[PDB]
Amino acid sequence: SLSEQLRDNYTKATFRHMNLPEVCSSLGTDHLLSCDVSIISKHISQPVQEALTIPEVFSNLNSVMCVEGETGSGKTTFLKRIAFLWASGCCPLLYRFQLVFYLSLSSITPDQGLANIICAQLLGAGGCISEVCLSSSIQQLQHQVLFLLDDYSGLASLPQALHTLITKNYLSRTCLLIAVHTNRVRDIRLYLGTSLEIQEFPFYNTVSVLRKFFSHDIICVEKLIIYFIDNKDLQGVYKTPLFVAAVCTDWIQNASAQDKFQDVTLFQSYMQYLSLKYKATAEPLQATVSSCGQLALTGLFSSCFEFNSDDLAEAGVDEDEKLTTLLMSKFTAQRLRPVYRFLGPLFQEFLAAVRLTELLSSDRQEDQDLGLYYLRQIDSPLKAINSFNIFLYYVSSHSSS
Amino acid sequence: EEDLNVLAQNLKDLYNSPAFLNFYPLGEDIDIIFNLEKTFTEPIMWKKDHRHHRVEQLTLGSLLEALKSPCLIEGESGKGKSTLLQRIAMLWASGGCRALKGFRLVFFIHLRSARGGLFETLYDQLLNIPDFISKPTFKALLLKLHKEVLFLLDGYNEFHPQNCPEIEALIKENHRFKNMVIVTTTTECLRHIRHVGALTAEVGDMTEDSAKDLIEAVLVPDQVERLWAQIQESRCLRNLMKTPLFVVITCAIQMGRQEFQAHTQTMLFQTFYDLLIQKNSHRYRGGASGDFARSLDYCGDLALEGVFAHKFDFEPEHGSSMNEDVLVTIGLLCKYTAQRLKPTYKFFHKSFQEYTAGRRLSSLLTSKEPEEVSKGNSYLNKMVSISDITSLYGNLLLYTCGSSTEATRAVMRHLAMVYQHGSLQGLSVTKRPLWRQESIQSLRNTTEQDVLKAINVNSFVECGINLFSESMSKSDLSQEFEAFFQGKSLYINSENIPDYLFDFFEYLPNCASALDFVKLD
Amino acid sequence: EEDLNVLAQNLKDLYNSPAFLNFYPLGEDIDIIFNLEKTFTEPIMWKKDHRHHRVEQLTLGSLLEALKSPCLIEGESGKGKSTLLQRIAMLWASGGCRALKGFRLVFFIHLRSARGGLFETLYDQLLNIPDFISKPTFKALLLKLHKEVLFLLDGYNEFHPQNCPEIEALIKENHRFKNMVIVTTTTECLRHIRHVGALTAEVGDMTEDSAKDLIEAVLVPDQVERLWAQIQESRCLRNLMKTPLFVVITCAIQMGRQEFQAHTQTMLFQTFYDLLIQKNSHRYRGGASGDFARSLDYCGDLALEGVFAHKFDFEP
Repeated sequence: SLSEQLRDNYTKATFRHMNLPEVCSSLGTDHLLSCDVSIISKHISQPVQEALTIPEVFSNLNSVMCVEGETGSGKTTFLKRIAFLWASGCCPLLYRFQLVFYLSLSSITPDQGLANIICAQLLGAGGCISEVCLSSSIQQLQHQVLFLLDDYSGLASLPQALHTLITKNYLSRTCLLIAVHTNRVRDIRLYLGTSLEIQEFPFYNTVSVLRKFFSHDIICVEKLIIYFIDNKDLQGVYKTPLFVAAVCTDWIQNASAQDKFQDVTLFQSYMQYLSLKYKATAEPLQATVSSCGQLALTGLFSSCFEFNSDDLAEAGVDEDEKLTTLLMSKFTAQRLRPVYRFLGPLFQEFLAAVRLTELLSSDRQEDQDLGLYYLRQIDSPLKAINSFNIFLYYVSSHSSS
Repeated sequence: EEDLNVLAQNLKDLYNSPAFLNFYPLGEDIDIIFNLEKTFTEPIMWKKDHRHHRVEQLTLGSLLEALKSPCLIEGESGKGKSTLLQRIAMLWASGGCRALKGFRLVFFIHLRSARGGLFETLYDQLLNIPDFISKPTFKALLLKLHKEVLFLLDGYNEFHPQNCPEIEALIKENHRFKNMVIVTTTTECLRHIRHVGALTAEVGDMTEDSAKDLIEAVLVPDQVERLWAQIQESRCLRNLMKTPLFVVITCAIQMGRQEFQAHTQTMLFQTFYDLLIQKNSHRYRGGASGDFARSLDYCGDLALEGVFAHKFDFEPEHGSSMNEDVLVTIGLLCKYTAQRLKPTYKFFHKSFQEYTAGRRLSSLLTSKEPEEVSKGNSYLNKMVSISDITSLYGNLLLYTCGSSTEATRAVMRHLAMVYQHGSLQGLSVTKRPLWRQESIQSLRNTTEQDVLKAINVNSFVECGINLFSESMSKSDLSQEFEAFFQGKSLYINSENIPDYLFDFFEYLPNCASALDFVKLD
Repeated sequence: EEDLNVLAQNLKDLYNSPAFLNFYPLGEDIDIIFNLEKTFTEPIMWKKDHRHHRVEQLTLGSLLEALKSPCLIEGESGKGKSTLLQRIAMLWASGGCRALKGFRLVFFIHLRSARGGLFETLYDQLLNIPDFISKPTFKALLLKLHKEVLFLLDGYNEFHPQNCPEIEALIKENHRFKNMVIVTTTTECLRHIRHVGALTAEVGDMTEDSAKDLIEAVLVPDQVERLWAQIQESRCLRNLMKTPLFVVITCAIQMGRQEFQAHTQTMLFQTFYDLLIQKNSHRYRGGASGDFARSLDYCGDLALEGVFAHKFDFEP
């Protein structure tokens, strides 16, 4: 009867809601009204194993598993996807999965188990059934229990039954999922069989979202697809499919792109969303913008892209601000000194354009001597057409003069 | 029996855990691949004796077939034989051998972190013991079964008997237990246990085909193929394949996307050295009483005083072995409290000690103290015979120049002046491509010893170009190397030419402008 | 009897332990081979008398055939006759002799480290005594059996009676026990016990053929052959073969890989001298009251005043 109560509760209809139409707030879901991504399934001893799909996750399920992506975006969309479409039952293994458990651990470290967070962020966890007797209901029907665990990266050993469940994952013969970023895959790696990577397919996903949500205006969609072969590296900038809401506000909330559709308006609007999302003062949020801007100055300085993690004199401290901001990350497996990676290698040049207007219309002590310094390191006119076309066309935004 | 059936059932099925099957093969700091399915190969072993003789080359299964409790297993430093022991318990959870199938109780503990009572320490890493299985039921059950009981005990290098005297009693006083126990440790405190136990065996080296299985197991075949081409060039590196840890580091640096072939071998010794500094930074708390760099200076002075005076065994007097046992406690060299009056202290590899004197030598050329730099020039003053530099000091100054750019210039100042040949009658050529020995070759010069002088000078130039190639100071000291090989010849066999000659004409062709000749085969 | 059957069964089968069969023949400091299967030879013995006369050259089995409790066995310095006693208890665990087979209780203790009560001191090195076998069951059992009871007592050179007065009572007052007891010690404090006990015998020298068995037992035949060629040159070294400890050191130095033939005989006396300094550095705490080198100077002055004035007995 506990399984009947929780089965009746986990089919929640208002559970569908996502801020992917944040201020646009279009009347629609994100599965029947939005497309999907795929799985880069990677083995632990470095073969890139397969690229499975979402029912292919269901075929050979993993008893404990980690995925990488973007929080707020696809990973929690994948977990709430599993629960909300688990309230549907169409796949020929569905309706026979027993107890999923959605959990985001970025808020809490509440040194207490199931009744704390099921009674806290959800309805309740039962009082006649004890919290360990609820854990006994876990550990008496283990074989079909599915977990949707999120963000060990903001978690320590402080929750008791949680962290002792994760460190003793045999003692519940269950399926465990977790959605930690690529900064802290190493703490999950002791308890992994395979790694899963979320990756956008910007061949079709961006034109599916901008198709379905913007059938109101389709001539600029013609501008988009003709722009896809005038600029054949359009896949080289569309690197996260659920942070295209800045593009969504840059069609319905900023109609200027309808007559000005090239790249710098688009990811200028993405950068403006990065100012709007996590709206704050001149903290090292802003010095993470400028300091990763001079990480981008080191990026195009000696044409180094996958970094060395030696010279953190540019940005350095409070890595939670730079990965939470998500302008960079680091390497997963062993290196001698591990290697930083970007969401987009050419997007880094737009970060250096933000660095260039920061080094163009600000304090004139030595800052514009740094922008003047690298701006004089690029002093050849035949390089100027192509390199100054792309990079200085990224500079063609930000009109401060 | 139902207690043993349920609990032993969940322990038979418990030992396929991914944490039980995977760890970090360089300690705890770096995210590194391990897999008992893949990383495990078959290492060689040796059945020991009272004479410490390598009697029978034991494999894993042959060690299982030759069971003598207490099973004493010892080996080298930094091995991590929990690969072996967790392979044993894992194949016990998977049906490995019939002799493994005959067991019922198989345990395994880190002695480096074991604490509390035996019921509690086994409860510290199982946690699945209800109140219904009591501690007299536990220990009286272990003494009750008495034959199918088996323990895997590892980590005596950091075991402390005050954490659990019951485990130390299980080691020593087996007569009050008489259960099947297996102890695995190094030679750091092997003298404390050895006389008690019956079985004694060592883990030997690693074969090049099992190393081939390990390299081909965990990496893309391009890095395996060209890294393996670096393996099948250097004979010294083929001597270095007698331990898995170098193989882990070579499968660690080249792991990535590109041929990182700048790591010739001197960066491999630097990565191994500083990587053991990383693993043993605060594992053994480094230098607990007296700091860490002092003991580093002690190890380097053992390398200089050893190698320069041609000493490679190390038996200091009793009482003065403090920093000796500090450095063995870290894991620099192997101590030996074996069948010898005063205990033996030596490095696991001779040319590795030569690397220790190399980086020690460049380190004493590094600082601004004139006494250590000019004293390093006095270490250079132990080389006046150029043939003995090729026979002994070749890998030393090779590692010294390859380790840093600063020591290279002092090697230029000293070896630019030294010209005296030295021994040639006791240093005739052992192997040569000069397989034709005519009398017309004796009619060129009747003095064969002058031809041996030409072999001494040409092999000295081989040490010079190999020195500059391993140095990788690719475009800096061009006037000095050009002023070096003037008045020097060059013998080249055209039938075997490696690519560092291409690097030689590539980087500094003015040195080839300043040569004398090439006798070309 | 079931208590004696189970406990005495596990003690009959307990005494083949590798720690019970192997030790360090030069004390505790150096990893040195011992094996009762191999290192044990047959030493010579002498049945003593009130005139201290070497009456009958007793072997081991002939000493077993001539049982007189309390069996007093004495010998030379640094011998380590736990080879002999653990050979006796080991062959009792292996079926050595019929007279050994007639026993039921065989014990052995280091008197140099024995402490606590007798039930507790025997519990200190057995640890397999449950609560069901009580201490009046223990001692009343030992006095109860009264004929098949046998003790091997060794290490009186460092015995202290305040550690256990019951063991010293087992030595002296045998009439309140009347169990078969064997005491083995040196002549350091033999005067304290000798008048009480009945049997007295000494361990004599070592024969050159048993020494040949010991050298040929534990070493490669090259070192045995050429070291034995050094033995069959010096007649003085053939006088030095009358003790096993020199034979241990000669089978220790040449043990290795090479003919270490620089150790002619003066390095042998230096190795024996400084090796006894090593073994008796803090075994007897060296010089406890007054330092060690002062007593070294005293021994050397006894040697100079003795040898230079041609004096070789020493009765101050």
